[PDB]
Amino acid sequence: SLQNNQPVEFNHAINYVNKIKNRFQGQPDIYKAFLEILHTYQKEQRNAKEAGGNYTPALTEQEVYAQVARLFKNQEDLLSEFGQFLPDA
Amino acid sequence: RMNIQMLLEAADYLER
Repeated sequence: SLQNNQPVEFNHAINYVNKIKNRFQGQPDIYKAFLEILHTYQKEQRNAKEAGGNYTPALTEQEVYAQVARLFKNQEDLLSEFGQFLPDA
Repeated sequence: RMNIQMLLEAADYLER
């Protein structure tokens, strides 16, 4: 259901994801990898929010930044655009 | 929520 109402964020999302898929079109492994990372983070965040309160996630924002950083070498540009999405943590 | 869930739906959209 979301909460936002600005169609600009959506456009930016597709542009970024498309940029990665195109930049790494040669190696589908990298693309699938990044996706799996985000998916895992989602399941973890939801689990915590569904656990009520008493729960310790194994994958957080900082953890994701570290993993994505190691997998994305010499490509700080993408890692930056990705970090921008993350709020003030 | 706009940080990860957004990019998730986007990828799932273009993909299928």
